[PDB]
Amino acid sequence: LSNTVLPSESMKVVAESMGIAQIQEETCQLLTDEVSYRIKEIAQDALKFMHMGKRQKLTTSDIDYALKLKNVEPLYGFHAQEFIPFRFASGGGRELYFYEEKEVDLSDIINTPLPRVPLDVCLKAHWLSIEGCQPAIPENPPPHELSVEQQLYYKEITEACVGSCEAKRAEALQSIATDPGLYQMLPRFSTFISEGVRVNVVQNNLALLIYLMRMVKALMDNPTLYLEKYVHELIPAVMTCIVSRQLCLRPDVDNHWALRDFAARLVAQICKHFSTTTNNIQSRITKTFTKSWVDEKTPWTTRYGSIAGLAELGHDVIKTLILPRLQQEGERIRSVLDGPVLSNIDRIGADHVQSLLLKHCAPVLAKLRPPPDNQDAYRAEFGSLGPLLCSQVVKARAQAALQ
Amino acid sequence: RLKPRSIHELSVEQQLYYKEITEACVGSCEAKRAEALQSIATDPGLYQMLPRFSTFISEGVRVNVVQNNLALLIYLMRMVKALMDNPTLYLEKYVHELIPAVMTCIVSRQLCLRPDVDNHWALRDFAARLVAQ
Amino acid sequence: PHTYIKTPTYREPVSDYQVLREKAASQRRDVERALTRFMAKTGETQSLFKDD
Amino acid sequence: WRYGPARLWYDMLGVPEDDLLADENFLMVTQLHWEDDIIWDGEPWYSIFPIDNEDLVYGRWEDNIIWDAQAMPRLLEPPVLTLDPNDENLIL
Repeated sequence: LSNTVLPSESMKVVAESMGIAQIQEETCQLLTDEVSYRIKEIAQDALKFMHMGKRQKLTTSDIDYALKLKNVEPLYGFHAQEFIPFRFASGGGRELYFYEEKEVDLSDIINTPLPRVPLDVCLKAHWLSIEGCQPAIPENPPPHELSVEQQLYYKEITEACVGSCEAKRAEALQSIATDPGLYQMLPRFSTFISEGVRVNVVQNNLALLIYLMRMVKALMDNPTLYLEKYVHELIPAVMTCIVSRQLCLRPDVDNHWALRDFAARLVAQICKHFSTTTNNIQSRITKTFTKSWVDEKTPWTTRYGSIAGLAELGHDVIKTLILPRLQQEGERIRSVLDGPVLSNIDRIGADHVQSLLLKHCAPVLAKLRPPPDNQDAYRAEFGSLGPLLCSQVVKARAQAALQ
Repeated sequence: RLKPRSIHELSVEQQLYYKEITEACVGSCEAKRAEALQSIATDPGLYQMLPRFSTFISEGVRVNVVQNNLALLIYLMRMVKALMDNPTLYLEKYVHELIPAVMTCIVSRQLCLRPDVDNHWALRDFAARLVAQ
Repeated sequence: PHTYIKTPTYREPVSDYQVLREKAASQRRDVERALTRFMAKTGETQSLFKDD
Repeated sequence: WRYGPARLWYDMLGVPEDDLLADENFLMVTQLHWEDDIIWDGEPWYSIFPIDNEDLVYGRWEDNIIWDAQAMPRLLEPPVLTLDPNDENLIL
């Protein structure tokens, strides 16, 4: 890309060593390009010796062989073992580096003890591999802070969460409910649940999310711990399970729908415990369910979670949101009745949405309709809510007989 | 990595002022209660202290349900009227807490002898019905 | 003044040495007890009292 | 943090780093039954709390939840935790 040459100022310093007071700028450039070109030619020749005779260290001897090949005089003292010495003095605003070589007595060199004699070259035979993988021989190559008790307990809780042992998880949930001193571990617990939900988007596993939801429920069970400070982290993680388009790798095979109602119930329970009028946590939660259900071109699983959430938060919440969108259920049923592919997963998802919708509609419909509910079917879209309302009226009569 | 301690949005002096208004509202002195009602009506700054005021009335009402305090209940209704009249505060946002408290006062059984407190009981029901509508 | 007055006061930390010592001791005892009980539930155990 | 809380999820990854929309519709009064709330002497203690978590008071937690798996603003990330502790009744 860009050629590299020694600095022109360095060439001027060499001219000053020669005793030439003034050197032309072109002359400095002319000197540097030629010397660098010679350096590259010697370096490539030394590299050829280094490749031909295995070394890889670019030893000084290879450079000396290159100097002999050029026919230029060999440099002296480089073969002798030495270290790189640079000494810098600012002085009168002048930058210079010097060897500062020390002086040694000749007798001292004689005094130094003789080094060990070098061994003559020998050949050793060993099996690198025997009919397969290498055998194991020496010649072959061998290959704010949690308390110590709290950290050990937290590690045990994480092992219960993985699901390696169901019994360990059950004991942990019972212990969490009965443990007064969960302080300083509560931020860690909330972080663990949120990170597991983040793992779910990358790899969809229904079981892992169910384990996390049970862990959140255990925290709610224990009165001594307070989640009001850590509730903000928990609400998105629980919400993600309710409105995720895919909760499992295979939607039809795994019953993610059962988790969606449970996750919606958990979100309703968590908001109720720490609800504040200024925070309006329930109002935001109702709005998120309403926007997802109202939006068109939304996956059935997300819509199913939204319908379940509105019912869990309150009976009144179903009356305000479900009754206006009852007409949508009739439009959805038309898609279930007629579709290009019978086996399509979307029809099964719409059918799950239909069953949840009619069940939620029946208590509100029974309140707004007479016990016979003859006209309830006409009021309902496709009559699904009206049939459910008639069943709800029969259930109410059975409850009255029981009482 | 400790974060700096969070501070309440309401000014400490404003919280002290809210405490003084609630003490006047208890009805121990008629003049203090009347002054507190006038202050709530004429103070724009009183807005944003309404959640604390609504909670204080609700806590007083629930204790009043356990042992009837009809005279105290009437004083709490006077505070409720003062909060409702002031324009700056959003009464509708905190109305959900207020409605159960007014309903319980109207239907509450009288622990005190009925003839002695009958005049107060009729006034308490009249105040509750007006605020509820 | 209160209508336009603004006063900032930070949350006050407990200034009692006794309460701080009690809080640390109580939390440590509860967490260590919870860990030992959980280990006994998930591990083979020997009881000083028979069937206990 | 790789070695911080929720490390087990990081270990699994193996990462090497370190009309209905009206405000009135959602109003609490519409969604709450008043008579149930009253104790009515049948067989609280709040708003005296020092402060409410600031992130909850105005923070939009709604953005974090992912509506569609196929399209995401961000994919899996190291997501190092803030590791900042607050709350009350704390030794430090």
